[PDB]
Amino acid sequence: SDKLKEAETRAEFAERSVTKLEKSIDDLEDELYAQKLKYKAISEELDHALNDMTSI
Amino acid sequence: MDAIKKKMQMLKLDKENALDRAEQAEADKKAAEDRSKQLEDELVSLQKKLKGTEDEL
Repeated sequence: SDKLKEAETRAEFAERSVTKLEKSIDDLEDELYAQKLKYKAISEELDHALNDMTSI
Repeated sequence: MDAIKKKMQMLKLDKENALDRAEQAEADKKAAEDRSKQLEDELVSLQKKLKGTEDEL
């Protein structure tokens, strides 16, 4: 019974670690996706300005 | 950037505007050489009339 309690404690520790890392990954994931959205926006717009060079 | 778009627009359009005022001025200049041409034609015809006047006299 004592060994079962120790193993259960360690398993619960690991599982809480799992959940916390998953939440951190979620936050990072959202930030990276928004970053790339605005990156592609600014890149397209620099290209549009270059198109302006073509129109000139 | 959108700001860049507007910048090139105002600058290029003012450039075309200035060139176009240049050519409208040049059109007025052309009409001015025209007026000068008719005035010189009238002056030469008047000189011919005066010389014929003196000869008739």
